[PDB]
This record gives sequence, structure tokens and C-alpha cells, in this order.
Amino acid sequence: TLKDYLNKRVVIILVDGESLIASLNGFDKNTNLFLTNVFNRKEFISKAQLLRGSEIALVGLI
Amino acid sequence: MLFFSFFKTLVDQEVVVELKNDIEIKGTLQSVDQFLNLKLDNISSTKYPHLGSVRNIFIRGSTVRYVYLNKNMVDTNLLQDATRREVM
Amino acid sequence: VTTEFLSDIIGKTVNVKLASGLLYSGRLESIDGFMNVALSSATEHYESNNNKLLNKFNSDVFLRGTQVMYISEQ
Amino acid sequence: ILPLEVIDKTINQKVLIVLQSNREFEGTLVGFDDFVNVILEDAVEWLIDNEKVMQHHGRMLLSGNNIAILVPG
Amino acid sequence: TPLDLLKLNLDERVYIKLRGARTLVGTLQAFDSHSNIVLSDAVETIYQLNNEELSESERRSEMVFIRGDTVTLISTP
Amino acid sequence: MLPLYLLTNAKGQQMQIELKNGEIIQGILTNVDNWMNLTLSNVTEYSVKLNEIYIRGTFIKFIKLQD
Amino acid sequence: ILDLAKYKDSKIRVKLMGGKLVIGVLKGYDQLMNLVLDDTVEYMNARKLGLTVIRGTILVSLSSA
RNA sequence: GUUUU
Repeated sequence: TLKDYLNKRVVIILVDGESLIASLNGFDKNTNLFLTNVFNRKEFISKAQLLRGSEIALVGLI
Repeated sequence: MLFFSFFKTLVDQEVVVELKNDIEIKGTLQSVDQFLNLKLDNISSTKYPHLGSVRNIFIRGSTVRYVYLNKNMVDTNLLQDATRREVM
Repeated sequence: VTTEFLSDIIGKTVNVKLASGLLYSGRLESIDGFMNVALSSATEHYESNNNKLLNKFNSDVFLRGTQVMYISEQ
Repeated sequence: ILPLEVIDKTINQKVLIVLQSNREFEGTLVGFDDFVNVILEDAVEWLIDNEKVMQHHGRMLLSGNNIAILVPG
Repeated sequence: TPLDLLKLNLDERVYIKLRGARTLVGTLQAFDSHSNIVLSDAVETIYQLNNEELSESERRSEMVFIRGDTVTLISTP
Repeated sequence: MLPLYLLTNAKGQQMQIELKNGEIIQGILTNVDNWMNLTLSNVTEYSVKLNEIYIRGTFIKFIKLQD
Repeated sequence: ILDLAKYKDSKIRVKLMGGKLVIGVLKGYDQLMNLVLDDTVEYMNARKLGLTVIRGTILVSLSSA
């Protein structure tokens, strides 16, 4: 699980091959990334956003 | 179910995971679940995403293509008869 | 009805087309509820059996269910 | 008026099935199941936008999976 | 039943077609109903089209696990 | 908090959805469920101003919300 | 969650998965969210079908017309 | 009935 990752900064690599720096406040068993202060990896995109598990290829702890 | 077992049989090991995206990643298998989602301590480059600062990663299971494993880490008669037993 | 058809053509010769457009001609050995298909002595053609033969399989061929577009007789 | 009742009434008629891709089948509808898999009789199969890929003879189990549209007629 | 007929060839060399013009030949060590697979002594060959020409590439690995969602066909060489 | 519960307790607020088509949808949200199917109202879509609009969860890339 | 009954004999632009738009007259429907449309136009790009059935497992969006 | 076969 990502139950170790709560509130840490994270790097997400999407299946389309883009990277994002973010903070994961919450997540579900479909790896739907509930995150805030998202931005590329280089201009921010949002504070508080929802990413769908289907587009996550990979989550890394930073 | 079966491959959940087998993947658990491989913890504390260093494997090479290749994703569909063609990204490729070496590491120590720290955790396995049912969807086959993967966890790795000690991320390294062997095709590699541009990360230098990340230690431990969560690989979405649905996006793996290959897991590369040494012949040693595995009993082949075990897997074979297990498979022979699996129901479908 | 679909349920019984897949019992009705066992042993016959079928064309199975996959999502890719590849098609496989051969005798039906068996099939399951997940769309999986076992052919014996299957040949591989693209789009049509009138096209270039691309492969002959001497032994059994396992076609994965998710990938199956159709199972056609003739 | 329920979708399946429509598809039921088109049993024994000519039906046009349009895939979520660029492919179409026309033929007699014989039967369908709950997953809307489809039996077709003497289907002509087409690639669109045309081209006639094949004339089928006998019955065809057309995987309901990729089915997007059905059209009686 | 096609998965049983698959069971027939355990410890027997197999030829698998995958999405993306990828072919694997190797010895069938394991598999489940998702067509997930473990193979040994397996070479993968990939067909790639770049610069308007075809080429083929290769990749040997002793033990390899294979995600079943990409699997297309299984037979024997 | 799970993103989905955090969607059910979002009924009435205003949100933006990105479909995996390149298409963008601003709109306030009138209903949600377990597959993330959405019924929005007061809606505009890009690459058009609409009363209602239903969306299949599996066609969502992401969902930008408010500060 | 959507009550399609309020669309009886109405117009709706239905987006399908694979880039296929369809404008029809919502003649009927069910719970998997299958439609029955009338005077169906399939925007591929104009293409006219008649009274069609739309499999509601590839239905991507549903608005009005 | 819909993301990890």
C-alpha cells in the first residue's frame, strides 16, 4: 500500500510518460491519487487535485 | 493468487522491472500485493526515468511488462506443480 | 444461446480474429467462459485467409480471451 | 422501452453492428446473451473510411466486448 | 479447458506472442488464469519500425515473469 | 480521506474535470457514485454551455478542484 | 444517478469511447445505461443510421441537444 | 454494471 506515503512529497510517473511533484493527502485501493499542490517536473498546476489510478504508472517517495 | 505467493517468495531480492512505457528500474523487492503492485528499496538505473533523489517506489502492477529474475531465486519444481494444481 | 453455440462448434474449423486484425484458422479444441480458445493446427493470416500465410503452427495454439474479436465458422 | 427488447425483436432480421473501432459487421441476427455477445449469420465484415474484408458463411460469435452500436436493418 | 491444455506443456518449450510485435521463446515454468507467466532461458525478440525500415532486436534473460494482460498467443516452437 | 468519499462530500461545490480526450469540463457537481460517475450542472466543455452532463468515471484523467 | 426519464423523446449528444459522437432521440434505456436512439446521426464525418441501440459500456459522456 | 489482466 501507499500507507507509508501519507503526507510526504511524491513523484508520479504517468503511463503517458510525464512526471509530477505533489503531496498525497489520501488514496484508495484503485490507487486514485488524492493530491495537492501539483506541478510538472516546470510550472505548478493546482492546489488540491484528483488523479485517477488508471493514469498512474508509478509512484515514488521523495 | 498463485503469483501472489510466488512474488512473496522473492522479498529482500534485487530484481529488474520493465514497464510498458519502456521505463526500466532495478531494486530490492520490499513488498508485493495481489494486483501484483510492486515496492522497491534502492532505486537504480539499468530506459530510466529522470529521478536521482528517490529511494523507495510504488510500481502500479497493471503497468509492468516484465520482471527479470535469476534462476536461483526460484524453485522450478515448486512453481511447476503449483501451476499443475491451480484451478481455472 | 451464445453459451451453447460455443459447445456446438467444437471440433469444427473456425476463423478466430483478434483485436489486432490477425486471424487464425483451425480446428476448435476447446473454449472457456473467458473467451479463451484452443486451436489445433492453426494458420495465421492478416485480416483474411486469402492473404499471405504468415505462420503455421504444427501443435496447439492458445488464443487469449481479451483479445478475441470473433469466432466464425466455415 | 428496454434496449434488450429492441435487440430481441431484431432476432431473425438483418442487423448492422458497429465496433468501437473502424469495423462493421452486417448479417442476420440469430441470438444474444446478457453480456451482449452476438451470434451473426453470414456476416459481411467491413473496414470503414470502404473495404469488404470477408464474406462469412455459417455462424459468428461476435464478442460483445467491442460492440458500440447495433442497428436493425 | 484451454488452460488445462496449456498445463499439458509445463517444462516444455513455448512460443508466445505479445502486443507490440514482441515474441518470446522459453521454457514454461508457470502461469495462472490471467495468462501471467514465468519462463526460463527465454529470448525476446522485438520488431520495430524506425526511419521507415524494419528491424529486429533481442534480449536474453534466465528467469522472467510476464504480465498476462499483454499476452496474445501461446503455442510451441 | 479517500478521494471518493471526498467526492461524495463534495456534492454542491464547483469543479473541473479532465477527460482523456484533451477535453476540459468546468461545472458544478450535482451527483457522484462508486465508479466516479458524475452528474454535473452549470457546465461548460472545450476541446459549449449545458444544463446537465453525465460522465463515465473511466474516461477521467484527473479532476482539478478549488483552493 | 442520472434519471434518463427526463430525456424522453429528447435530444442528447452522446460521446462514445473511440472518438464517436452520436446525436439521437432518446427513445428508451436501461440500467447498464444502454440507450435506444432514433434518427441517430453518427458523427465519425456525418453518418446516418436509423433507430439504433448504443452499448452503455462504451458510453463516455451524455449531454442534451 | 466502470482503473490492476
